[PDB]
Amino acid sequence: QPGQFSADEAGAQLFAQSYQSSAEQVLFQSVAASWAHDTNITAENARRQEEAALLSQEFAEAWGQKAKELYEPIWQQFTDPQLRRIIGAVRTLGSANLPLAKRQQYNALLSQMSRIYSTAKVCLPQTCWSLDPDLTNILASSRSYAMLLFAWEGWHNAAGIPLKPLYEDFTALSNEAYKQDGFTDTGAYWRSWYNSPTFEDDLEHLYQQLEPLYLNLHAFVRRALHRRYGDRYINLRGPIPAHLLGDMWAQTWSNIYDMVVPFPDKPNLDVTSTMLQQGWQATHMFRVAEEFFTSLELSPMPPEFWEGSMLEKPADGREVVCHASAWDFYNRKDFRIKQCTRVTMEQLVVVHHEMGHIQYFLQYKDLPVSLREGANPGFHEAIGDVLALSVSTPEHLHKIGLLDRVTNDTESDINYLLKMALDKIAFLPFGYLVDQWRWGVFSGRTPPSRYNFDWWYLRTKYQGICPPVTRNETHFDAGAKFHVPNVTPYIRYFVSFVLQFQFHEALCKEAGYEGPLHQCDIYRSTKAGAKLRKVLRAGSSRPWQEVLKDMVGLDALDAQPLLKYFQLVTQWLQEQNQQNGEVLGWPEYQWHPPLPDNYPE
Ligand SMILES: *[C@@H]1O[C@H](CO)[C@@H](O[C@@H]2O[C@H](CO)[C@@H](O)[C@H](O)[C@H]2NC(C)=O)[C@H](O)[C@H]1NC(C)=O
Ligand SMILES: *[C@@H]1O[C@H](CO[C@@H]2O[C@@H](C)[C@@H](O)[C@@H](O)[C@@H]2O)[C@@H](O)[C@H](O)[C@H]1NC(C)=O
Ligand SMILES: [Ca+2]
Ligand SMILES: [Cl-]
Ligand SMILES: [Zn+2]
Repeated sequence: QPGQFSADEAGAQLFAQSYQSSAEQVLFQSVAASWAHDTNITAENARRQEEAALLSQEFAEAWGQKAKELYEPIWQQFTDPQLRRIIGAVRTLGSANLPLAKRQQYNALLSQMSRIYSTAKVCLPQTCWSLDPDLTNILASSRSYAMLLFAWEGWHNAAGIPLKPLYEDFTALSNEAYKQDGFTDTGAYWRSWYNSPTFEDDLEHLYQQLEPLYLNLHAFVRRALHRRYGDRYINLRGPIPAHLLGDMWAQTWSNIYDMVVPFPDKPNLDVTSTMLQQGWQATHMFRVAEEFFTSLELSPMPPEFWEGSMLEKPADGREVVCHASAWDFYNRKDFRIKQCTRVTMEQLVVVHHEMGHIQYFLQYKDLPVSLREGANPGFHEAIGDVLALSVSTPEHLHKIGLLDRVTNDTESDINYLLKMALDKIAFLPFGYLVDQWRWGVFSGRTPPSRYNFDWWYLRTKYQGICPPVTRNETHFDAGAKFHVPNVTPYIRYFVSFVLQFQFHEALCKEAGYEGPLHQCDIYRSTKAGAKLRKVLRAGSSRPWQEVLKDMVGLDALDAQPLLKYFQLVTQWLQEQNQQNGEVLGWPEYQWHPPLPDNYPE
């Protein structure tokens, strides 16, 4: 239960300490119980994950209503701006304002929407495929239009449809809750984490500068799809069917790199085989990564990291979650990683990314728990990726003894950037739109009667894609993407994509590097590390604009560092598109591809 504190700013400082102190114990339980589950999926452990979660709601309610009984009408016009937000957070009760039975209704909807997603199956005319790895693989590897069309249509129908009636009731209750906290809708509350009165306009001006890069990549890749699939399925002036980009959601188009290779005569960069020959196992891949940070004079992994982490899939027939993730137990003691690591090149990069999340934790663990977060929701993924921007370059792989010779031809530099663009450039329109759709549902502009209409309106407006089958309003294609039924903000991922290349430009300049930006490697740069150490140890204890300015010199998001990065492959794509007489964009916006002859037979 909460304590007894005064109703002024000087006593608020006391209400924080006791609150921050008790939050450790409660926060630690919620992370410890999820760990005992995600590394050992048993029903009994899943039931402990819920008890620890409900125990957190009780803590946030009790300490939130207390905060609201004391300082509610006098915390806004406060002295210390750090306290202005700490108590501002505590007073926000979200679902605790709802009546008791609805609070139950709110949670049950979260529980059912997540489960409905994980257990959605695509059964055949016979056995049934699942999202991971069955359907994911098909969408990446298969090159039969009719096949890809079956996985795409089957999954969206399976996952989307049953989620719509639940999502409506969730939106209705999510908004009732956060209005009692002073917000027009949940969206306004989400968007308030960035403290930017012109946030949505700043995001549109960002993408307006980025759109030329995607329209070029769009046409270039659309021509590649025209050769493989023909004219009956690829309109050179219309949208691209949404199942021919190697990804279920077209987020990234990296699994169709074998179709768009600028120069296939040059060898693909893949040091995976070399790693196996030198005897690298998972544990060594992390020791290598740990050394990347210590070269920057950053913190090494503490003993608890090695003791507790899960660096390999367990051998004792334990059901685990294999997706790589980094865990902060909010006790300044236990930091771990759970990853079914595999001795591959991509995994080596992933291990550095996930270790960035750790280095972040370690650097700000001396702050109050409320400030053990990134500067804004889009920082963690920006720190993990900016590191991977150095570790993925052949320059670095050569220095850690994984690439004997470093080629210098520009043709190979175009293949590297193109492979990058299929991840960093193709995702921008998607990371931008996902929350735009939710912002519309939360505000009301997108009532349940127009879930799929506004969904595909955005998908066609930004990604330049279209459904390969006809869709009406019984379908809820927005729910077929994990982050929707699981209620996970998405605009942060569009932000980190912009942020990282800002972090990269700065860290490379600080390291003294000169030359093509994509060939930069901050490895063994102690001046680059000190710059990171400033950002990482700040957490959220300062405005993210300040931190970014101290690090990058600019107090806002700027897409120019990203454009400068892809400067070479951008010009090369404009030349290819003009030699082909391409039409950037999709003027024939009403176009949809016909069904394959006698489908799905
Ligand atoms: C995975 O979770 C299960 C619980 O669902 C663990 O099984 C328990 O383990 C403790 C520790 O030895 C025993 O005292 C309990 O009797 C076990 N309960 C059941 C129902 O078997 C299991 O140990 C966990 N995995 C690992 C590797 O410890
Ligand atoms: C909505 O769609 C349902 C599924 O049928 C598929 O979509 C329609 C639009 C056609 O393209 C059809 O060839 C597809 O197989 C229909 O069963 C339903 O009647 C449609 N209309 C509604 C729900 O009002
Ligand atoms: Ca991801
Ligand atoms: Cl966010
Ligand atoms: Zn990450």
